[PDB]
Amino acid sequence: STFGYVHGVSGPVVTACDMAGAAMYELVRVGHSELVGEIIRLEGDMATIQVYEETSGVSVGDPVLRTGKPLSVELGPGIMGAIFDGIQRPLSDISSQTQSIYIPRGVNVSALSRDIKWEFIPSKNLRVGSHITGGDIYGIVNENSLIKHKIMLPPRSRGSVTYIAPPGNYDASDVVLELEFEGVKEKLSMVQVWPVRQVRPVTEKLPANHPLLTGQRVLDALFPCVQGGTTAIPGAFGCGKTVISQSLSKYSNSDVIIYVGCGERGNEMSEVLRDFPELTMEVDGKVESIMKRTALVANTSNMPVAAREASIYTGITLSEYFRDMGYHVSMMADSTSRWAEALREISGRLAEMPADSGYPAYLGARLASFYERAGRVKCLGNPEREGSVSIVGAVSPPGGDFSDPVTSATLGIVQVFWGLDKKLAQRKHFPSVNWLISYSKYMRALDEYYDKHFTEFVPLRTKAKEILQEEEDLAEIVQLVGKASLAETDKITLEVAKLIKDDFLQQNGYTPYDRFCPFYKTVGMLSNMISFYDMARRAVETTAQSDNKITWSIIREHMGEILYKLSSMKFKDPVKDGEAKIKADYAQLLEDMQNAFRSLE
Amino acid sequence: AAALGSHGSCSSEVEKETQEKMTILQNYFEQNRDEVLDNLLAFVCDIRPEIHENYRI
Amino acid sequence: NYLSQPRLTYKTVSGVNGPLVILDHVKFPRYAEIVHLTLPDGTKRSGQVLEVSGSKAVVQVFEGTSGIDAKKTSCEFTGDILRTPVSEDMLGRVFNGSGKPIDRGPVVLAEDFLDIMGQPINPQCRIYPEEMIQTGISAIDGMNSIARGQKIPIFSAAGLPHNEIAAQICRQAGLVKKSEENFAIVFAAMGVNMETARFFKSDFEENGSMDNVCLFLNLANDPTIERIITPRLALTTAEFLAYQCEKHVLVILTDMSSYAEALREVSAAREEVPGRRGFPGYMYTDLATIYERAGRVEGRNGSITQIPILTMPNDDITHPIPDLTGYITEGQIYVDRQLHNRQIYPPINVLPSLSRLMKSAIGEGMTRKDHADVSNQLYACYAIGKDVQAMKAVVGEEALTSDDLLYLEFLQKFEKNFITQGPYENRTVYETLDIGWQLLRIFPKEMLKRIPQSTLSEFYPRDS
Repeated sequence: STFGYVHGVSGPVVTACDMAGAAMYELVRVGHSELVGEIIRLEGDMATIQVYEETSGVSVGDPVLRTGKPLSVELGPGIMGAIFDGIQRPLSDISSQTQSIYIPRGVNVSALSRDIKWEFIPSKNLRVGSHITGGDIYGIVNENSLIKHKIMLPPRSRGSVTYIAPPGNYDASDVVLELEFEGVKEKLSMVQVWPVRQVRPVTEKLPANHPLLTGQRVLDALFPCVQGGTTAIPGAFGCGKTVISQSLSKYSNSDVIIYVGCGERGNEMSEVLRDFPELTMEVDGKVESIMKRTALVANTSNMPVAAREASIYTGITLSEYFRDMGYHVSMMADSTSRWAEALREISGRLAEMPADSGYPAYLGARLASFYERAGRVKCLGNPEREGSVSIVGAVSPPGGDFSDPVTSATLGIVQVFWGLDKKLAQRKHFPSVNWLISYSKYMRALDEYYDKHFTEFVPLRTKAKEILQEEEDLAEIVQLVGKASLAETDKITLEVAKLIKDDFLQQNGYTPYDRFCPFYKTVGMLSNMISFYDMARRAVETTAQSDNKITWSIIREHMGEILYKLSSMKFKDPVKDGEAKIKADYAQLLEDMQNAFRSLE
Repeated sequence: AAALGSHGSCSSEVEKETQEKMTILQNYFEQNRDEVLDNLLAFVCDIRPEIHENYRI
Repeated sequence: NYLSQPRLTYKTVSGVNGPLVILDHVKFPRYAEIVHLTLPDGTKRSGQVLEVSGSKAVVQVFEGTSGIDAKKTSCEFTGDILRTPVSEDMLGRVFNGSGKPIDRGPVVLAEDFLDIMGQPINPQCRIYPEEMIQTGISAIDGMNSIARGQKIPIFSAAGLPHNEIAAQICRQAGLVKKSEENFAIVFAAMGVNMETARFFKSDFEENGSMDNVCLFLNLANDPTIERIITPRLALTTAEFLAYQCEKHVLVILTDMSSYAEALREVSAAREEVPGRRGFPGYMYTDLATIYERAGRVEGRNGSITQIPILTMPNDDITHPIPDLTGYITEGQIYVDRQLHNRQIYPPINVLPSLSRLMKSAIGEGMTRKDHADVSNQLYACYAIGKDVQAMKAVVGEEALTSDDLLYLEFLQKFEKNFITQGPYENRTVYETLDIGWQLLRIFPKEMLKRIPQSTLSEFYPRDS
């Protein structure tokens, strides 16, 4: 039978009998209200279930209905714009259908709606008898104005097409393909189902080559991430995380966005779910909602501990499904520290050996195996395509202690750290990225891209990092030397470090000219600031060696208009001024500064 | 004395309101108690024997 | 609809051990069911089914297991879990930690019966916090301001006045009265000694505020399960009053440190192994089930705001109870031993205290337009004043500048006038802000660098 029966209850643990063919880690529905749980032990014809919901009122002899599956995702049309929790309950459909402010115990709404009808177009040259394999695109659903949703044959499925549906409107429960292999027939609808703990297969996993642009001058120049990359950010109150989340959502070269809350505070989760629907972007000269290309997983701190832990596996499995269509995906996890605390609580319920700081022995392997799902890929199946998933995971070191087991593991794994900083936010220095603590390890992989497309940039990045580091060495000298007694070369360093810091690293995201900064504007600004620095250094070092010296005071007194034009470069608007117009103006500052230095020399 | 004295007399209206509110209870109860007794006694006499839903042969 | 079936009474007690009675031959046992025991002398006790297995049930008795035997003791299984009657008639009433009346009023007529475990609020239905809750205490309202739908703990230690502060917040709290009967309080107190419990009950009657207040008292020698039930009765009442009767409810939960001591004991009675630092491994998920019964919700005009109150051992903020509370709640109000020793009341320390939602509660149309600027400038002056006061003992007062002597004057008058307040003195936010400006006027207006020129122009000068 599909039913066993409750033999006993002790807190969240249920023991059931007549469970003989039930497999390890299957999901089950317990009692007359159908509470969800998972099988954690087998013994004889009995099973031990870890129930996710309150077991209060469950009785001996109550039905235990078994699902033949582990924890898994419905993958199909209806995911874009959706709100889910960590076990894929549709929070907005539950709200709409129940007319309640609460989540009912043992609620059993399907994650994708089976009453919405979708416009479906088949792949045109598939016919009865066509040979078809896992990952093959056999039709497209027009889900909205932005996302064409590509219907694929599941992994671990293959055969010869015995039926394919004509163009039309279909429920997610309608059969749209049948195929046959070894005389056995498989019938398929628009929804496939996949286990959250199994990595979705690919033809090949590839090195990451192309930047994940954000439109920020810092990040995109000094600390780049690739498409398929991995990043961590500090998750703390004052630092200002939202610039990462909103730049990814509005301005990245991602095709799809997945956001995971994984045990957040109720009032913080409410702020995300209020704010995200109000975000918009301009597509083909028309403004569109972010929720046409976005899905949210949301979990407050009083959701089931099984959901708070499943959350990142639900979010990465959704991300891998859109990668397999040939999209580029960014996934954000709102705090991996809240996920790790849920993992710790589960190991505590299981009475496991407490290892490092009370966290289970597998913590670092679970983090490693999760971040190993990031990357660029060659997809399974016939139409030849590439996709990627890029992961940003926030992490919350207690009091800023990076020796925390979750933070220590995370920075041991990730290839970028964007160190957002409360002290910079208190200075009104926005975006609040600390350039001393932050790093990127993708700078070699991007070398071929920058060489091909920009060519001048790698030298400029190298000089700019040195100038910002020299100022941090000169500061302790200035505290003794009293600024005036410093060398003129080093006064140039300090004041150009201030020029880069105030006019390149800072970027006011509320202002129309600086909401997004394209990479041509970014390299153009830096090119001029470093050109000015080299000419100012050359004027001092040519004269001060034996002639009547030039000084940084003489340069400022002679060149104050050039220095004002340099501070004005950030005000150029990429929408009102064309690429060629901005480039021509930035060439005019180079001509003007070269003329001004030639008149000084 | 100027703040308390007038309202000291008017505080007698709390007793007047107590008696009005109690009179409103009497009026509500005496109009409705026969429907309530007829419903209550009907639920007591309508027995309907049944076995527990977890029972199996 | 109704439960209708007659109850079974058993004399099938197999064994008795600690707080637990074990019965066999029980018909389809229900987990967490309430049962009534009658002892050999006719005394009555009650308990809850702690585990079931086949025909066996084990009951934790709320009162003792003394005088129980296997032969004459009978147990009546009620057929159902713990549900509380709930109504608006509960405002003006005093109850014990099992919901029984202790005020010589009658027992509650239900408008409904609710399961005390509740259900989680859907994240889609919770809307962001907004306007102020006015506590009447300047160190809170002026600088750690509380939003409708916030949750914010008071952190304290043994022998500090946190119950006197809680009682003052309960007597004084309300809405700001800009330019209501829709405000109520649920006050819950866990593991209270009889001196403290008599103080709470006496102080709210004597100072005449009971018509807004529902009060639940659990004493230090009441059953430890009633301490587990107490926050759940209180929050099941606040959920009826907020999300069905559309009130703004303030909930005060007193010694969550006493609650955790009972949670550790019920965990030990289940024969679980002790977790990290000796508390149950699931204590985060348990505390989060209390604290997230809070907020504003879409389409209903009520809200629940929580003020948990906690005692820390060794004055240590890194113990599991304050530490896990910090991951769930959004701020802290810090009660300080040094201000208490200096004879200041309320001894609230504004430098480590924070309300993370303060910007959502304050400003034009919610308090007054200058509130954010005054709060920022009072914090900035006090943080400098404590630093000048430290260097005065190193450099001597003759090495201090004229500006150091202004911070040294502000520091004394801030603590005597802004922080120091009477236990029966109630200041509106407007009075709090006006006391704030009397202190800022100690300085030349050039010193007030956290305040913009528009706010200085409207509020720095005195007027008739």
